[PDB]
Amino acid sequence: SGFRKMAFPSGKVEGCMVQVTCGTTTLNGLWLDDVVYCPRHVICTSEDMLNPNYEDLLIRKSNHNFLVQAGNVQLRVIGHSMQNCVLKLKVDTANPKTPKYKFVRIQPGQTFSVLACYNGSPSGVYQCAMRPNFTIKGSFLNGSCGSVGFNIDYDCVSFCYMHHMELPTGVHAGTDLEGNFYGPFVDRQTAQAAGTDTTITVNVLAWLYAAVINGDRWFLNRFTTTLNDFNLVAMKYNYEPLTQDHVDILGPLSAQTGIAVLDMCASLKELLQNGMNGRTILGSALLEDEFTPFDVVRQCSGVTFQ
Amino acid sequence: SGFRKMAFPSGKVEGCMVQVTCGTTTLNGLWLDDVVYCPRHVICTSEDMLNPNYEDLLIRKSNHNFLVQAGNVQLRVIGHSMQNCVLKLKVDTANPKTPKYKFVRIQPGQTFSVLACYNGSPSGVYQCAMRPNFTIKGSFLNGSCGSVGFNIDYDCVSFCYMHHMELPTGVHAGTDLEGNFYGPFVDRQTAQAAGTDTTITVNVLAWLYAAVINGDRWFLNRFTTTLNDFNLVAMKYNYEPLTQDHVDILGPLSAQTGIAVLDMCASLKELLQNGMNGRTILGSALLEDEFTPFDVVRQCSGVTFQ
Ligand SMILES: *C(=N)[C@H](C[C@@H]1CCNC1=O)NC(=O)[C@H](CC1CCCCC1)NC(=O)[C@@H](NC(=O)C(F)(F)F)[C@@H](C)OC(C)(C)C
Ligand SMILES: *C(=N)[C@H](C[C@@H]1CCNC1=O)NC(=O)[C@H](CC1CCCCC1)NC(=O)[C@@H](NC(=O)C(F)(F)F)[C@@H](C)OC(C)(C)C
Repeated sequence: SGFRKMAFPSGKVEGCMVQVTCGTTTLNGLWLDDVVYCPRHVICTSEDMLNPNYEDLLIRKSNHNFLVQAGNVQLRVIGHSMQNCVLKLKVDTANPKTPKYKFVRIQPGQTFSVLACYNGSPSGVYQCAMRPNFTIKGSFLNGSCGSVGFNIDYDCVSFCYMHHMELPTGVHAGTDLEGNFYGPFVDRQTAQAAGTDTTITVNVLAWLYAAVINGDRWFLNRFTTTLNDFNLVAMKYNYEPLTQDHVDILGPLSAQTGIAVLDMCASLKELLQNGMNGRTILGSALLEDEFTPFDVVRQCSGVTFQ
Repeated sequence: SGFRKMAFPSGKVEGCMVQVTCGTTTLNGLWLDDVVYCPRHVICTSEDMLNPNYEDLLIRKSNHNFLVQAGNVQLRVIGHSMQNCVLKLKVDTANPKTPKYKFVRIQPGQTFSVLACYNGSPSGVYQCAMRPNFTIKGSFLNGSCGSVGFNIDYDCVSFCYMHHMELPTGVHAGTDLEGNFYGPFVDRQTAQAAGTDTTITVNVLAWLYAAVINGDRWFLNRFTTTLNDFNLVAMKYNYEPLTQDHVDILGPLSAQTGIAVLDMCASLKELLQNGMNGRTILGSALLEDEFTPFDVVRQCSGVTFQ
């Protein structure tokens, strides 16, 4: 019993974190086999930030311009390449602590775990969602760039995020591990805003199922509703539409609790309409949307990793 | 910017987790040097749970009754000992992934990180506080016993918690790593309840400082109040008294924000009196108390580990 924003154990990822230094700019890199991934804006200078041309910036670099620490050990870069917005620095040493790993590009709504790092040294680990506006409500200070987000699946680290920038609204923007930004953001210091965010409806539903699994049951009703009619209420309250594919993902949870999916939809409808009346679901006074149906099942059933 | 329930990276602790099996009972153990710590109720049987006498239960065991997996590798117990409520199983192999480590017994109010484990395999990592009633609002399923809680301080893992049991109210009880329960709980399957909990006042204050550091500032006032008068309002709302020693710990934060400690006390007083008016502090619709002043400074300043 109990329900926490639970992050994957971060050991597999801690042993891949390294410092990368070009000129006056120090940020984090990720070390897999004999390659170090980091945000390409490490090659920028204080005056190269307004509209940087990374292609000319990078033709002008030689390998020894890249200082890479793995701890107190000094790695040697033997070649560099740019893939979208990430630097791939081929180094002479293969990381022996490389886990089995994949690069995945995740859909808005999925969650991942973030290992926040500074100078190649992990600081902390927390759980994030990729918001519908392809930003993340993260916790990131100066020098946090290059920290990654990831999921673990038995033994494989699916890296899904690298951190690049903080937006004026305080949310965060970055890329998959092939350097494509999530969302329409660019690695330029120009005006960019986050864009209207919505609530991840299917996750709110999965969290309400977690509640039923953990003993809260006050928010239910004998009402039901159609999918069409549910979406009409959702969009008013700035929720994402719920698809039939969402309903199907929420199947196992529906069946474990005996609450039909369109029934939990009627519960949420009433919750959005009437509020929580100053009660709390799972110790939360807000409808929580950063838990996927996978997450709920991982936590309320007890899935491990090797 | 941003503020998350941030757990310490758990790599150092993942490499200490092991499975421990006596008879029909499998639970987690912690492996430091050549010793495996686990809850002593692993030697219990289904009928030995009402008022177990662990001394007679343990004189009757021989070493080979203890099956210890470190992964797919099978450890050999060469001796056993009971220290309070924990088994110390001396094994023939020293754990090579033993970090520098301390056992500390923490005061209510401190927080730690929990690595939830099943069959010796870590499942997830989240951040807990030791509540004033010496329970923890954790997330724990069957077989989670032996999972530890811990803090990291540069390179040293200060283990502070082992998990033993879930209480009827769904909160969790366990011990320090020398086997003394936090609180008045015993490892017996008899009636025990959690006891009235209070809110960790100094932490609520430190979180409000985190808010000021991260841009929220709506909850302040030109009011001030005396310590005496603040405690009078606190105890009404079931908050802990705030001591002068609390005020001093909150010094660095006071000085980083220029909000006198007794001024943030006047802010909280008004917040407890008038509510939040359906606003949110740091994305939270509740006064959050599971962040120590240390935590806020770690996260809003960026402290790392090696
Ligand atoms: C990298 N380590 C760092 C991480 C930032 C710093 C504080 N919190 C973070 O998440 N990233 C940057 O500082 C980054 C610099 C880089 C320069 C070349 C172009 C690509 C980005 N920039 C930012 O995060 C800034 N934001 C923007 O410029 C944006 F366009 F609005 F996104 C950031 C410094 O600006 C404020 C002050 C946070 C609004
Ligand atoms: C150990 N792996 C396990 C972890 C529990 C199971 C589910 N969530 C957890 O945190 N611990 C126990 O099941 C433990 C068994 C042990 C037996 C000998 C005496 C010491 C404890 N017992 C409990 O957590 C039970 N609680 C109690 O008996 C208590 F006295 F109220 F604390 C638990 C199984 O009881 C309910 C059903 C959770 C109320």
